[PDB]
Amino acid sequence: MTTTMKISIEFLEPFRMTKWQESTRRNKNNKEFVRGQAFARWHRNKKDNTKGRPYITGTLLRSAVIRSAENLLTLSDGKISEKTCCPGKFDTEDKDRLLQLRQRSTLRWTDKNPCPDNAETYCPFCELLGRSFRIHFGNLSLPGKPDFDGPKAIGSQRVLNRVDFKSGKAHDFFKAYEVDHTRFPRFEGEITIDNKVSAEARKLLCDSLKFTDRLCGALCVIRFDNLAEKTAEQIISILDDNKKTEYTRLLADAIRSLRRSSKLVAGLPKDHDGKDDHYLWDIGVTIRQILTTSADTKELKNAGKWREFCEKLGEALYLKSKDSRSVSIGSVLKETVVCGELVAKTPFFFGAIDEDAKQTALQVLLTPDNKYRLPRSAVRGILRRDLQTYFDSPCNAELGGRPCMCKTCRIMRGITVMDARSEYNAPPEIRHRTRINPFTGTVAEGALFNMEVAPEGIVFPFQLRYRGSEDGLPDALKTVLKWWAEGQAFMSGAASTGKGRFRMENAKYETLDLSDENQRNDYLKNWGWRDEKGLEELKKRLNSGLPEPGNYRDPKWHEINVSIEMASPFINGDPIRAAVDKRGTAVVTFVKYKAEGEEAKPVCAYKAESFRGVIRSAVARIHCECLLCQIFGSEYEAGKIRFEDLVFESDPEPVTFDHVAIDRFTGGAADKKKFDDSPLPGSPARPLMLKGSFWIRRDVLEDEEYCKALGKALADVNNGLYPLGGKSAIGYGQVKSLGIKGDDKRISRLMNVAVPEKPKTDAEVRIEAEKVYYPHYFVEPHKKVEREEKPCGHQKFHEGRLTGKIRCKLITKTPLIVPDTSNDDFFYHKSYAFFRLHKQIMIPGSELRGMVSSVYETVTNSCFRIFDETKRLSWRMDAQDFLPGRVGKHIQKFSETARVPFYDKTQKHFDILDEQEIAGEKPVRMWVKRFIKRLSLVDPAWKRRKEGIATFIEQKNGSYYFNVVTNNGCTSFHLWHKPDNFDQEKLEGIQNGEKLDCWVRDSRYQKAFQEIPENDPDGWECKEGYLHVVGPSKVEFSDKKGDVINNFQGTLPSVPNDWKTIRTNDFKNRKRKNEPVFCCEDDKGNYYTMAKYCETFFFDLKENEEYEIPEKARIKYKELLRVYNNNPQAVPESVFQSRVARENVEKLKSGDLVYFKHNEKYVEDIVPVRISRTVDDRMIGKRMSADLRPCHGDWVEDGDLSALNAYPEKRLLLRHPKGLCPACRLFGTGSYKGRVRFGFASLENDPEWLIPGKNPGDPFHGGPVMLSLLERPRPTWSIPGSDNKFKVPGRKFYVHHHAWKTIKDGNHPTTGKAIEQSPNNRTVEALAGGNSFSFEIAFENLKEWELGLLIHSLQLEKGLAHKLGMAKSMGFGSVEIDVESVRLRKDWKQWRNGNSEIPNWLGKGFAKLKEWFRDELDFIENLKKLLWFPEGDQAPRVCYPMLRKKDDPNGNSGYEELKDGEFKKEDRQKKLTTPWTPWASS
Amino acid sequence: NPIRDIQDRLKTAKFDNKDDMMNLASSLYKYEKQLMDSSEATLCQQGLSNRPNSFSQLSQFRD
RNA sequence: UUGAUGUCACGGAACCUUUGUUGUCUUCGACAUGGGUA
RNA sequence: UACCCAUGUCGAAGACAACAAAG
Ligand SMILES: [Zn+2]
Ligand SMILES: [Zn+2]
Ligand SMILES: [Zn+2]
Ligand SMILES: [Zn+2]
Repeated sequence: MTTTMKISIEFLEPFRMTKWQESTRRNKNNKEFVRGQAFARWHRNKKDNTKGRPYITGTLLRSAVIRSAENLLTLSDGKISEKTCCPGKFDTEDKDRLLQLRQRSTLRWTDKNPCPDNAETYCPFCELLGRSFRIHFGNLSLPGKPDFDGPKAIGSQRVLNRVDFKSGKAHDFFKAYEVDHTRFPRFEGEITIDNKVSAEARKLLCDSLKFTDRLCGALCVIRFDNLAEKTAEQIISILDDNKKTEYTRLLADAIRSLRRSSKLVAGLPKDHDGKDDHYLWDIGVTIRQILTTSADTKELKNAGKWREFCEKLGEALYLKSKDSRSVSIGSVLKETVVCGELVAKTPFFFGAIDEDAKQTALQVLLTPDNKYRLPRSAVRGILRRDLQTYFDSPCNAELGGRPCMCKTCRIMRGITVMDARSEYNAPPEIRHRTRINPFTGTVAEGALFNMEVAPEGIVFPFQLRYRGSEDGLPDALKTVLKWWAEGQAFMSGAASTGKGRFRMENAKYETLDLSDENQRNDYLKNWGWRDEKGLEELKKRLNSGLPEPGNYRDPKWHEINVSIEMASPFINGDPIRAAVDKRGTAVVTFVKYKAEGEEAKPVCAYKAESFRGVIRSAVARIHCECLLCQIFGSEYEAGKIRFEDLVFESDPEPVTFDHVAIDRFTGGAADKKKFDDSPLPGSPARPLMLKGSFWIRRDVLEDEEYCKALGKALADVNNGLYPLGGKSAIGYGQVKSLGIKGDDKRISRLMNVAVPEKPKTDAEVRIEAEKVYYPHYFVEPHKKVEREEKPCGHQKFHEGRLTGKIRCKLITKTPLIVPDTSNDDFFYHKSYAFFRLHKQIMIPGSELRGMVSSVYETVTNSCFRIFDETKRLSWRMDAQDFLPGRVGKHIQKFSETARVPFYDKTQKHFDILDEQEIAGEKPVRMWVKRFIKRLSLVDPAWKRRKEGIATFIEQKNGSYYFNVVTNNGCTSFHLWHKPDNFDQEKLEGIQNGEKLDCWVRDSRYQKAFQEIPENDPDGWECKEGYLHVVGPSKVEFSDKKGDVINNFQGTLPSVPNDWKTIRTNDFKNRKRKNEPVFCCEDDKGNYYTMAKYCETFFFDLKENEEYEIPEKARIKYKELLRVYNNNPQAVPESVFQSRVARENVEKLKSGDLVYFKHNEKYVEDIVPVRISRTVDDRMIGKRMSADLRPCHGDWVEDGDLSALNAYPEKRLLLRHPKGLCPACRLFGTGSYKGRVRFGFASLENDPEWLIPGKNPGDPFHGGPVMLSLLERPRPTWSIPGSDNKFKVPGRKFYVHHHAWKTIKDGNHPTTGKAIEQSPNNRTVEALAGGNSFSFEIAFENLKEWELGLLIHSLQLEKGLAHKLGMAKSMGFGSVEIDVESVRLRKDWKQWRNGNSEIPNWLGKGFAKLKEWFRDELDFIENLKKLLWFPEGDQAPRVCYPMLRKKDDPNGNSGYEELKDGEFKKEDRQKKLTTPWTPWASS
Repeated sequence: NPIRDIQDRLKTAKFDNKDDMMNLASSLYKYEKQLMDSSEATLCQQGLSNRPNSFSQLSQFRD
């Protein structure tokens, strides 16, 4: 007989579990099996299926109970109740059967020998052991014994590593499953006790059960009595159907960024003009409408459901985008409890990678309910590391063997920490990180990754218990806890980038003496206050504060505070946030989150990784066991410096700046290269403040060499050499001052002739008052572009290279327009103000960079940096080698054509043919007349001069119908003939049968009718053919009455909805009753005049003559259709548009009727209508020398080049063989950072305005001036045909003149009439002449001639000027640059003044130009003539010709008459490549 | 100059010979390695001469 | 779903290295349409 | 199958190229 007591284990922590192993693997030799003998176990229902459930063996619980009983007997001198206990027996002779042996010492209380191996009476400790089944521990299982699919249904596997104390890097790791106590808190089992067991043994068992506090790796209390996949597939299908796959990875991440809130869907960006045509969210139903109904779903109303939905969607889209001994410790035992909080003072990173989520490279550890976890293992490891730091002795222990006996291990064996989680469950933030190639200055290959970051401000509960024989906590533990209470708790990974610094707050402690019987019994009764109720009761009696260490050692890290002050804009790029932000920009600055309570506050910051990288680059150029490896760490050793995020002192609102790239040929915007950015505004008047701090190890701070290195690097940073952030080339991120505090001044100690005038130009341009000159000209480049194989590297300051600064002043010689494009309605008609940054008038560094680059690319003959190489040109034909045809591998040839009247009233064909016959799919049967006979009654007083007899029949309405026989009676025909003078006067009476000799002539009359006209029944064949209807498309629409529409009689009919009901109302020529015309009115479109009444009919089909269509003809046809369907000048009414434009024909199909020209074998050109467009065989980039095209450019050849995608050598197919041109070596290319930075240009004095402002009290705002239409540059004019004789003439430069005066008066610069306001013209705020701006250009590693030629490109000569801003064709924007300061860098400390050595540089520059271009420097003279500012009292007349002379009151010839006169295609390129060549003499 | 090496073995490559193709693959892999590990060889800012023929040979190699 | 006179696994920090960066003037004039007469 | 032209309207570009993790 026996009694069963039921036992329940409640876990207060996530416990640990092993993996199921084969029944043969369950042996002593298996390392993994024996490593996991202190964990929970997984039970498989069937061997080959993972379905199962967790359990805990009774052997583990028995071992824990035995250990607790040893402790309790040691605390009570081995006396349980009256009875005493022997030390027990732990020696077995046949050790091999035992799976495990005791490697720990056995607690000793009494010295007598163990109980006899066969004794009638046994001590209670032996009964608990089992020497006398007296006590049987059973297995513990979940209540009800449920089943789960696998171990992953209850927990997750985590990697737990072991690091080296000296290096700070891990060297091995192991894994285990972690199961949450929130989901599986309780296990149940039974203990069976025989009736013969003594009551003392029962009391010992109960005490050991209440004293057992840890099991399976956790604190325990023992008591005894499919939408996401569908949405993803829909979005993917919409992406592929619209040919927008490239955006998938941008859509994958942005939608993931939506996991924070479902409200963010309503705040998704719209397009410019505010419509739903975003290039991402309106690709489709639109993707925005997919994500809007997904947010209204009842299932996804909860935040957690929305978060899981967004994460699943992002992961799916990302995946698609990718595709023994006996020792006595004594009776003195005390337990110290320390309770408090660990608050994150920096974002923290506890690394844990989930292999079912691959979108993020680095991930943080979370609980199943998406809370942040402070794992027990990390706290224990950090405590061990800090104890080793205190003792200064590493622990050289190895896994296995007897317990280590160093002070660190002795303290750690008495330490218990509790796993913690937060009340904050918001999603972690994602940070982008890259690595920069030191030589080129751009990112390395593959160096782009993501990192999940937990926010700062998260509060973790903290509890630590130390059990030991000492009076209280050890001195080392007190010192470590003092360090933690001061914020020196570096607990997480990624410490070098300021992650995981915690502070311990609200610390309370209490020591309990377990050597006292009363206190020990109270501790046993309340289960040691481990559960929440007992923990609260214990916390009510916790003493505030912590013990003060007797022997305190100083912390090893010291805080150095950084103050950065920047006089320029700043951006830390975050493209993903810019895609879900309502601002609708291309990039926004970095923003992080701070956890306040359970909410998240966004703050703008400078990332710690970026600052670390910039500083590391700074130290590595003024100079593995290198100084850099011992200061900043390496892949082998952890670093000694930890940089943190820098936050701005006063919160700046982001501002949006617009940029566009200008074609070097057309002088206009390049295709698809209009963008914007959202930096943080900075300026000299109101700089940006960046406050932060980093941490440096003391041993580094007391080393002279490391401090000297850091001091020189930070001195160079303070001197502006190293900009912060992105886009420094355009003046962003200039550090004006950097200050370091808190280093005892060990690092901070190290941080500490007029200009020659311009030469006068020799350029002479003679202006005559009679002539009128063109607004722009072209500089024909030289035939040679010098390239170099290897550009200079950004890796060091090379010897013999000049590094420094240029301070310059820009002066306005004519009015300047630099617009502020944030507001389009400053004064629908668009109005703009002058560019300002914080109410300070400025010119962005991008404008000045482009303006100076345009001249530097010309001074040094270089590549055309910006060029639309892939543009294909088209020309309109004029009113013979275009033959009819029907498609389709080949097109057949038709022999002849005829006009079939369709929109007249003479026929009823629209009734008598079906839709397919009209469309041209089915052949038709129509009579064709080719010649019409017209007779004179008398000999003329005419080559045929046919003479024949005529018999009159009838006369009515003047006309005479009669039958005529001629050709000696061979040919007889009937006709009607109107009365003709000198011929019909002979016949005055109607005898009805009179004979008369007459002369019949033949006139060409190519017509075809389905039924023969009843008037003329003679001379018609019956040939088959195809009817080609394009529709009524020859229309001359206008907003004002002309001649035809004004001569209309009656009310003007409305434009009919159908294009088949059109019928001719009026005739242009009424005397001869020809030129039929249909006239109509429609609202603002006003007057439509259709002058086309005959469609075309192709007959005599010759099938044998079919001609091949190569892919060139098809791509040219596709271009023709694209330009037809995307025409801004198209007629408003679609009934007057051709079928290729009316129905949006996107490709040629079999059976379509066309006009083609061909060679002997292949077709050369295909058009859909009689008079159409012709496309060029080459793209425009083939019209210039290969040395002139961009060094790194586009594919102009006939190859896809997408087959070699996912292969790197493709980049070598877009790069020039010889390297980089001088401009690409200085300003940079996509793969190579430039060596020049242009800063913002601030205005020195008060502004001078072109137009006086409305308010006299405000002199910082100016009056508005309205400009004429600004229209696209046309390469068609410069390159007037497909002949090879026509090339790209060169770089376009606009001349300096004063045409802006007429526009300031309000008159058109050509007609002289008023500029009437329209929705397309613009109004601008402009500055006047005499304004001075000051700006700064920074250069590094420049050869002497580069400085000389850059100085020349800035200053040029006196009598020369630059062009900046808008409306350069209207005279605005002449400026001049004079260099005021050239500072040169010789040492990190010494900077010399370089105003003296300006001449030599210039000369050397010119010397280079001599060896490059020997006596052939003629492009320089042309550029000089174009840069030529007109002299005083010398005012040229410069304007654009009008369309026609009738539109120009001045009588100057328009574009049409100029096309065939002075500007004929033959001499157009020579007149437009010769600077200052007139087009009108007046 | 890895790119000059690739150019030479491209101009001398015959696709029938396995040895030439293996050598060309070795040159391409060497250039890839130079790109991966930041070095001075990343300052090779040039392309390939005879773009149509080089493209044809590279596409045949990838086929 | 463990065996028993022998389990320091609270015996082990997923740790160490990496700059969201390189390149780009908010710029600008001749074009669009297809027929008609003999 | 030869000639002949006729009409006067109208905005465009709105991001592109590269890197998407290595040791
Ligand atoms: Zn005993
Ligand atoms: Zn040790
Ligand atoms: Zn090193
Ligand atoms: Zn170039």
